[PDB]
Amino acid sequence: VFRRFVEVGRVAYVSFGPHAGKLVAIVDVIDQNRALVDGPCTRVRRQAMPFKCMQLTDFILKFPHSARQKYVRKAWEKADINTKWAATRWAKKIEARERKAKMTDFDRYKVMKAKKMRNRIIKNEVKKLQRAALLKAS
Amino acid sequence: MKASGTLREYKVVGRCLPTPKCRTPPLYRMRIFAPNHVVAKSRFWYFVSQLKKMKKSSGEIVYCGQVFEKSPLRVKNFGIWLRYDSRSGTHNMYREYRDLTTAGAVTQCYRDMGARHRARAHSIQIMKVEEIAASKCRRPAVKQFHDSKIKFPLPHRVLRRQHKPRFTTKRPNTFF
Amino acid sequence: DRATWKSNYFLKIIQLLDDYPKCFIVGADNVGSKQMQQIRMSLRGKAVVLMGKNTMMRKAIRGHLENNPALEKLLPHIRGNVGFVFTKEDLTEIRDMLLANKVPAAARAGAIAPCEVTVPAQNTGLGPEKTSFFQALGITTKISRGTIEILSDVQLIKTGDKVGASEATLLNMLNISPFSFGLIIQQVFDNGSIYN
Amino acid sequence: MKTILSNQTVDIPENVDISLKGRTVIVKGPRGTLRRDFNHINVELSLLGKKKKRLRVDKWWGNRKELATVRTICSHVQNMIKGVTLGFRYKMRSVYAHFPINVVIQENGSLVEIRNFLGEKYIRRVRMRPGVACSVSQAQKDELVLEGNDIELVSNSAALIQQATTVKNKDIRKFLDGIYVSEKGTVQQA
RNA sequence: AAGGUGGCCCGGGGGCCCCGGGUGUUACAGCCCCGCCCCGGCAGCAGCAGCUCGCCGAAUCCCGGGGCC
RNA sequence: AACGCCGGGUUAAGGCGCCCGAUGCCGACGCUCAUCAGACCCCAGAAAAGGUGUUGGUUGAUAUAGACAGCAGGAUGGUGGCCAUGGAAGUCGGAAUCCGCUAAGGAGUGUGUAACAACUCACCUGCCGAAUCAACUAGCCCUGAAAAUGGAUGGCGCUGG
RNA sequence: UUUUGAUCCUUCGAUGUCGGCUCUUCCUAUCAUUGUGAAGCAGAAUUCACCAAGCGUUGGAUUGUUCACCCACUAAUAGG
Ligand SMILES: [Mg+2]
Ligand SMILES: [Mg+2]
Ligand SMILES: [Mg+2]
Ligand SMILES: [Mg+2]
Ligand SMILES: [Mg+2]
Ligand SMILES: [Mg+2]
Repeated sequence: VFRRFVEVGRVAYVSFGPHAGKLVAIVDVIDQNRALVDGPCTRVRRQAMPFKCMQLTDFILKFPHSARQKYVRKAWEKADINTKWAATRWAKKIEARERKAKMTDFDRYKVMKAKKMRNRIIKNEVKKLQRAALLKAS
Repeated sequence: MKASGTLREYKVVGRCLPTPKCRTPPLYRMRIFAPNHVVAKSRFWYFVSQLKKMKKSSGEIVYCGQVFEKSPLRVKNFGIWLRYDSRSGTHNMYREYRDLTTAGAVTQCYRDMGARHRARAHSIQIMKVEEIAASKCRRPAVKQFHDSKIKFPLPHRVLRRQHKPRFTTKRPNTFF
Repeated sequence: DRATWKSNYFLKIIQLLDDYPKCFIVGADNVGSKQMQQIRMSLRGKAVVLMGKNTMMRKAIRGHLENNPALEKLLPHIRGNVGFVFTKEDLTEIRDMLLANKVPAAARAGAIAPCEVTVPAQNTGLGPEKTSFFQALGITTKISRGTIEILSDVQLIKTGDKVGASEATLLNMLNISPFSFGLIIQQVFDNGSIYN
Repeated sequence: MKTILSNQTVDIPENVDISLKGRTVIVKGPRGTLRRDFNHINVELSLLGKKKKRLRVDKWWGNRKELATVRTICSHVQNMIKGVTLGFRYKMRSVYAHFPINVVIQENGSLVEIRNFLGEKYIRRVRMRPGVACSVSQAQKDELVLEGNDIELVSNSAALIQQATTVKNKDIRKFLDGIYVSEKGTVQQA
């Protein structure tokens, strides 16, 4: 039950390769397994790129199938995609992933202490709730 | 000739050297697809040898240059004419591929001829390469792509980085 | 070649249609060509008859729509077994002649029935033969001294019924169609004017 | 080659009320229900439109082998509609030369005893499939009538009785005995 | 000129708006080619918009890390 | 590729699922399903001829001014065509093979006929609406392919290899 | 490769050389049986072909004979 379709104008997130972590629009189709791609505002050159590597989102900035890079830059700024991106939850769990790699040892210790406490509180409240449901039953 | 990596296109010209009979022989140009100027010069000599009274020793090569793609970001539909040797017999072809560059296309031809006919690279001679317009394109695999509102999904998505866990709990999904 | 004969059809269709502006869209349904030659022999000089490929008429008429709009109403009319009957001489006499002229051909064991088909009571015209074809159905047939005689009259086929071979055989023997193969009128057309 | 796309629509009438859990289809109406699993086939079955007037069935990136599975579905669904609305009457006449075949029905048209076939002492206790109603017609001497919704089950049970009454070691071109299917039709016409 | 954008006509989906189909040449979307404006003019340049395509260093040098003796 | 006894580095021909050191590359493009599949010089075994299995090619006809199936209806007129002959009246031989309505109708595919009858054929109207048809060629697979202790792509096994 | 021939790599300080008897297992290119297709197959009888080798395939006169020929029963008196 397909929801996202490869349509000229659709935005894709680059999984791996040289241009990792970058957003980019599908300009055109060559064949079954190879497409013309360009992302002017994110510092990615006009180039070929196979569908294998990419994984498409639910945004479709509108432009003609052969439109030269000018009209794309204007349409991109016009829609203001980058901000809606940063609003998406996706990017947030990406930044979390990265902060977790960046995790310092001192922060790691402060975090362990925070966990320890937050979980003792939860344990207390949950046990009172279970006795409460028994009280409700009784 | 092994077609390693991806070909270039080279503009070779050459001639027979002067003689007392004829002081200024005519120049001859070709369009060699080849990885480098060394194998280019060799193949040039083979074709000239097939057509004209001319060897490498009796002559000299005047100029070998690389020739760039003058329109590399436009997409094109190339039309190739062939000449191949079967196990038994020889046969002419006309084949249409859909690529951006002459070199990328010629590569794709080599790989297709290899798949579909087990034709080894040495047997094959390239005789004409013409960029051809969508109107004049005959083959339906090409013809189907000329449509403004092309649309298709990615249905079954085989996983890559299979071994990076090698051992998980959750069975992997492939539907998004 | 077929491409040039079609363009030739376009060469007939444009000259007669531009010069003559008046057609009787009659329908030559299952009529034979020998019967057609007798009707053409009747309307040889005065009338000019036409059939053809439906799309051949579609584009010849779409070409006509730029110059003469009179054939705009013809596009839907060439449907069913339909053909044009161009005519200059007179309209009512050719309409009555075209509706009349039908040669009674053999009865078809298979086509649909518009109305009831009938089988009158009449002798077979043979010696001692197999009575099972008539007595299978339900018709009184007696052996009037050797020769078979029919007692009672019964109507076999009703409105909209497939004509079997057995029920077909007596019409094939008589060679007398209840309704003749023919040419059915659709609409009259006089210089951009429809007649029902 | 890999054909980018094929599809084919079936415009259904308003009487029927289909629904689907993915591939498994369910169809209800007057005569009853009909489920049918397609999990082996791998296609997109979109049920679009108000008044449920049409089914559409996509098939992305198919080769010659995979294109054949579209129209086969279209037809299986259409026959399913016939089975729910109208049903299926399979007629079949008992042909014989000399020895008459004494037929009798057991279990309200579920089972069929067939005696005195070629004067054989063996007797053929043929069992019909579930959801099938055997019945001897009236106003006809040699006439079975098999009624039901599913054409598959009906027709298989027909062939069961047909191949059950088969002449072994004999010239079949001459000995033209046994039951044979004559007229396939429906219970109520349309 | 067209892999046809707005306009026009037909449908099909809603009660002015959305989706298919048909002509057609810029109109509130574009593409293609020739000529003339100091190779039209401006940075930058085999481009850290860290991989659009190469061959090289008397036209090239520096720093760091591991192993063995 | 040629050797005195050793430490370190790098290579050749071969290879990199596990046995068995090495890809646990996010490697690139394609073909193929086998109720006897296939797997690397010398090598330890198989062919001519087929295939509406399938993938490509060539040539020649057909196509939007719109076929080819399909269902139906006609499915035939000069005419018993002349020469042969005995008769070719559509259906040994042999000469014939032009015309008509035309949407199309042969001096005729079969059953059945010395030729008609009866059933039946090429050819076209009705609806139908885009691509269709014929002959060749080479690629993989299959058929063609039978022997004796229980048995061998090196084994295990392998079908997004 | 169950005939026959062509060859000489192995063994001549020795591999016991023809037939019959007895006994096991094995191959299938199916003689018969089981199931089925095709016949110039009406039934009977008889021919051709597919799956299939699990179970059967004799008693005697003459000849050292293997082989050959014959009498008698049989469902069958197939081959290695
Ligand atoms: Mg190894
Ligand atoms: Mg020796
Ligand atoms: Mg010894
Ligand atoms: Mg000894
Ligand atoms: Mg065998
Ligand atoms: Mg018998």
